Amino acid sequence: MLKIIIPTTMLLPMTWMSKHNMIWINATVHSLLISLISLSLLNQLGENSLNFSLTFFSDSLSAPLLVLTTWLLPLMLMASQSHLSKETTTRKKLYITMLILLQLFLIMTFTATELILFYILFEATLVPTLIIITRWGNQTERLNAGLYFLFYTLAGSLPLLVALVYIQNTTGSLNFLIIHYWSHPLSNSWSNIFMWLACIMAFMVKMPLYGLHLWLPKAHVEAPIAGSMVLAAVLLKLGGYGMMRITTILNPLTNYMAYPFLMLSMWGMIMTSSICLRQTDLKSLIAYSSVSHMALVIVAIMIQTPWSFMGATALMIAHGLTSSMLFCLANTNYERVHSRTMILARGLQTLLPLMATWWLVASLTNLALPPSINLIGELFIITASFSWSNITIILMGMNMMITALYSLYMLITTQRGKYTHHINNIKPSFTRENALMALHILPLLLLTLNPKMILGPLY
Amino acid sequence: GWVRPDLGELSKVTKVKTDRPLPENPYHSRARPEPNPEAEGDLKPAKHGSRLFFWTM
Ligand SMILES: CCCCCCCCCCCCCCCCC[C@@H](O)O[C@H](CO[C@H](O)CCCCCCCCCCCCCCC)COP(=O)(O)OCC[N+](C)(C)C
Ligand SMILES: CCCCCCCC/C=C\CCCCCCCC(=O)O[C@H](COC(=O)CCCCCCC/C=C/CCCCCCCC)COP(=O)(O)OCCN
Repeated sequence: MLKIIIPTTMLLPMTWMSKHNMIWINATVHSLLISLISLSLLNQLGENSLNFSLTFFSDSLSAPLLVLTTWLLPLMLMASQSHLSKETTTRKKLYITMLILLQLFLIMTFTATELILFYILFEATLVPTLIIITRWGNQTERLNAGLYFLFYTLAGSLPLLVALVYIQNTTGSLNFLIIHYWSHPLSNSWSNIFMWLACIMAFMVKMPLYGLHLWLPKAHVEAPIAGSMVLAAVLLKLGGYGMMRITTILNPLTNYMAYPFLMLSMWGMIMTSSICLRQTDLKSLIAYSSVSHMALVIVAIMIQTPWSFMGATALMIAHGLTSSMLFCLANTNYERVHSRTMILARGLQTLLPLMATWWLVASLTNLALPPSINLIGELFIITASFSWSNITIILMGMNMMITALYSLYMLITTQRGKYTHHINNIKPSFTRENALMALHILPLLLLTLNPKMILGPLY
Repeated sequence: GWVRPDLGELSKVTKVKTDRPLPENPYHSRARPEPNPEAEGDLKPAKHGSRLFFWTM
């Protein structure tokens, strides 16, 4: 696993010793090379895992997340090149350093074989994100946003640490392989109930679960574009990966401890979706759509069936790519208009046709049009939920309809109709933006050809 | 025919020849508790190192 970790670390001296005008070029080229190297992790077995050493191991659940993490960095660099033009060289290097440190922490977190190691890196991912949000954010709300993003997270994760050390004093190990092979049932007890809550709440708060999601709209609308990309595409999936890993020691308590969350998700996905129908901010709408998709992922993980896990993995990957693309499109509008209000810039299909095509493809993917992998994950989750209880279809069905509505709403308000008369500064789209959208959208349609790569270890 | 002892003579530490047996436990002490086992041997490296959380050394 060090063949990926060491070059990512070498990105830092390469960034700092680079010329003043060559930081973006070198960073982009070497990040793309690291992504190409990390592509080799996709060769997985139907057997246990790729146990490289005592410290790191890879799975068909970890491999797609690692590939997505390594692929997101060049896109973030391209997206950040524009609005950081008038910034001093040292601060640009600091920005790139924050992005590299985030990538390193994520890489290690996904492959860590120890629960405590996983916790440490899972928390280490907070500092770069907080600095990025509160330093290079634009509005004055960013400070408050950062505070929320911090304390919510910590409020969930401090109990987990306690539980973790408690577990290691009882079983004697926190290694995931030993934990899986030596699993024992959890008896119905108040102590076991609180241990379950401590092990679950930290991952619930970062999905985010409905009712614990208030930090996400603030953080995503106040972050810079690269921060929004990494928050929506990768940092949300940390909770899903953690819950997928930790549910092996929580049975059979999950059979009845999952009821409050399942409801909170199944109703919650409705509410957030309906919230998207009445929203005046593009980024806020995209963030709430992320909340709805992650509620579906929460349901999938709590159901605890093979089809549920396959659908959850596929949906996590698909949502990461789609939400990153949508945030990039919204930002490409914002850098022209400087408003972030949906109804200001209108009728943009007439002025920017290719960007309108990108908007259409992104909206179609978010709408879960078959055979996209978004729909593959959604349909597998829906089938598993139907087996769990035939009534669930109702709520699931409703969500589907609502989703389409707001997706097309966002497409119709910004792209169709008449152009705004007084807005005369809408320049032709640059090659950088078009390439960014193409590099977002081509991997999705390529992945629909080999879905087994993103279906997780239960395929 | 008595001769007065001189200076420094009555403060001498003398010796006494007695048939009284020497007491063996004048303090009436009980049996002293046995000491701790006092383990000893050759030092070997710790098995798998510190074994602290995720550290392999
Ligand atoms: C705010 C936004 C959302 C945040 C996330 C919310 C999710 C957290 C919800 C917690 C899950 C439920 C916790 C406990 C569930 C166990 C089942 C139990 O509560 O039901 C009955 C228990 O009866 C009563 O519930 C007893 C407890 C009553 C007092 C608890 C407070 C009730 C409402 C408090 C809600 C406050 C939540 C927010 C805190 C800040 C069952 O009867 P009994 O067979 O006897 O007990 C079985 C358990 N045994 C085997 C260990 C004995
Ligand atoms: C986003 C905000 C969320 C905040 C976190 C919510 C989760 C809270 C979970 C409980 C907190 C403490 C967890 C305990 C760590 C696990 C260790 C464990 O399970 O050991 C138990 C100990 O369990 C406890 O002691 C837990 C008691 C609770 C004390 C702290 C109360 C915290 C608040 C409780 C109510 C809120 C919980 C749900 C909140 C929902 C989200 C708001 C057994 O102890 P023993 O005595 O050794 O064994 C018994 C046989 N002799």
